Amino acid sequence: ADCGLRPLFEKKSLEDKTERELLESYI
Amino acid sequence: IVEGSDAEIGMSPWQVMLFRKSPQELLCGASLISDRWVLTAAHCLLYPPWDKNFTENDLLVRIGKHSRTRYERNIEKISMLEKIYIHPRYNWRENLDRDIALMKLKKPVAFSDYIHPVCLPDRETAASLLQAGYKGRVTGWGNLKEQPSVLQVVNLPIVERPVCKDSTRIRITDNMFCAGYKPDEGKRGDACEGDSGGPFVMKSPFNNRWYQMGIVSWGEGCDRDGKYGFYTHVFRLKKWIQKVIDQFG
Amino acid sequence: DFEEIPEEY
Ligand SMILES: CC(=O)N[C@H](CC1CCCCC1)C(=O)N1CCC[C@H]1C(=O)NCc1cccc(Cl)c1
Ligand code: NA
Ligand code: NA
Repeated sequence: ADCGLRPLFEKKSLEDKTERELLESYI
Repeated sequence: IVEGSDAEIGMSPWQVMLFRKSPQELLCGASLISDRWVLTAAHCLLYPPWDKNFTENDLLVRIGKHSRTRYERNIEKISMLEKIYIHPRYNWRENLDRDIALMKLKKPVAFSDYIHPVCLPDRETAASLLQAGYKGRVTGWGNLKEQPSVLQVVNLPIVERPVCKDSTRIRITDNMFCAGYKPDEGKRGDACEGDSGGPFVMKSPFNNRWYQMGIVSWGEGCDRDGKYGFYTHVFRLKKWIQKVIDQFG
Repeated sequence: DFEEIPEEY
């Protein structure tokens, strides 16, 4: 519902230091 | 976690620590999937070859944590178990098939910056993301090789099923997948003892939410070349998850 | 190795 959205990251539009590595693999 | 790094604060707010009451100690990892339900591996609670059988009262759940040893006043929350459910066809005898268990909490935990549930996949997210080469993230407070000061994190790519099979003598099922780098790849890393029961998560590029696709289940050694970690395939057992939560509210 | 938890829990 509200699941999977982290208060200190997605809910603030901040990215953690290595999540882009995951994105870049979704090829 | 082997060859991982220090988590950032709030980077995994669904992470749960399974803690032994007496003597007080880390038992396993786990994950928060709503305000009263925790997801983990069946073998963390029931594994007769090690004379492992825990009951509700042997245990507590610690949520919101970051430090392994410290009691994080004003940050962590600790919860008591109302009822453990283990998959009726969990195969501890041969290969840990269907290695999954739910834990219902006595009282709801309160959400916070450090406490928040992860999502469980629908068939379309599963189909889109469970592909060889796609990376997921595993987190936990287990050994650094074959114990950390704080939660550790490592990103690892899902491995083609023929390579999973060929890496082991164990009989692999459709209720499992494996993840990790090949020797040929340079990069390494893996789950290890004490990481069991923790989440393998992926961030959907479709809606930007984190989904739990796997549960840390087994491996031979930790971070050995040519071997891979094995994960319970959460989407494949969701009917049972749903079922359990429905009836037991 | 574990800071002991409050007696409460
Ligand atoms: C090789 C070995 O003995 N180790 C076993 C593999 C095996 C256990 C018997 C059933 C089929 C799987 C194992 O990994 N176990 C035996 C029960 C606990 C679990 C574990 O250590 N999990 C931790 C772990 C370590 C490395 C990678 C992952 Cl994904 C998880
Ligand atoms: Na094989
Ligand atoms: Na390996």
